[PDB]
Amino acid sequence: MELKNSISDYTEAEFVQLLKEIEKENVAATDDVLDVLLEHFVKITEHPDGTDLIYYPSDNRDDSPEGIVKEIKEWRAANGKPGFKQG
Amino acid sequence: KRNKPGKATGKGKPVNNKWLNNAGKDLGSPVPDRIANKLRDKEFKSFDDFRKKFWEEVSKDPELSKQFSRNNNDRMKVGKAPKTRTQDVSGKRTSFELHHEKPISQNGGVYDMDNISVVTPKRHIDIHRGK
Ligand SMILES: [Zn+2]
Repeated sequence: MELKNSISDYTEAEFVQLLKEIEKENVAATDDVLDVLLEHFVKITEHPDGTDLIYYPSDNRDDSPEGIVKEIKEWRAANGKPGFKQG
Repeated sequence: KRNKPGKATGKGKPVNNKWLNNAGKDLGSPVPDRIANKLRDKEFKSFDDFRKKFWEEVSKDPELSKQFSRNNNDRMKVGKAPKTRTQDVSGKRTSFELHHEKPISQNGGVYDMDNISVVTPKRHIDIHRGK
């Protein structure tokens, strides 16, 4: 879809759409497109663990698109960084 | 070489619920005996083909599939290696790799599962450069 340049340009729903696009590319024959999407995910979330949020989720939260978005939102808020678009 | 057909052979080794925890150390993780049992005596068009089938089998073994996230299980189901943790990556190599202990360039079995192990990219590059 459209890759926005910041988390603040994304509502939570739009960010979930990016996560499902990544799930689709996980099952593609190659990782060419997947890897550009992952670089984008890492760049805009800014979480030090990067792709680990998707592939190595903590046991203390759900391994789901909703769980990834929730962890991102809590980590960004805890670090005083702008969150998802509230509209 | 690795691009020629062949039959998989070998017994593999028993593994616990932390199969790949040491993929980034020494020679990495062994092929699981249960997985070896499923691939033994089957023929493959290439090592790349064996690799795909290897990961597919891992996704079908309940005891191993449970050790990976949902996104990683989907990758394995289509034959792609699971993504490693961010810290074990090396440039564009971001997925677990298979290493031949004894190189094909010296009677090393391309499809011998007892001569094959799973390693992280970072460890794999070190192994080949003498580290
Ligand atoms: Zn190797």
